[PDB]
Amino acid sequence: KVNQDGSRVLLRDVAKIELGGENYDIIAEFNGQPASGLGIKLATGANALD
Amino acid sequence: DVITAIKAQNAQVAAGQLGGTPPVKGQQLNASIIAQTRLTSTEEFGKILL
Repeated sequence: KVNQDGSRVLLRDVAKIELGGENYDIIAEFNGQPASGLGIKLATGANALD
Repeated sequence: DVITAIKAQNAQVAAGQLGGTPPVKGQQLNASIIAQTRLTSTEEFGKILL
């Protein structure tokens, strides 16, 4: 907005502009410690071993 | 005027959970909000503020 006294209301003054994630639904830790990872799955037919 | 009402009046909206996405310390109830959902009858349809 641009209030009557002509100041400025910008996001900073209403929204805490951070930088988090898409979801806060998956929380993972390795050995009780904070971590991420990827559940790499085997495509049909291909060799697990390869 | 009729069309553009059977739209608004009969639709399916969104509304997050209660916790889920990042909550506050020590919260306890997470539930799911259920806002506007489609009419299901000639009754409910008969009544539309035009």
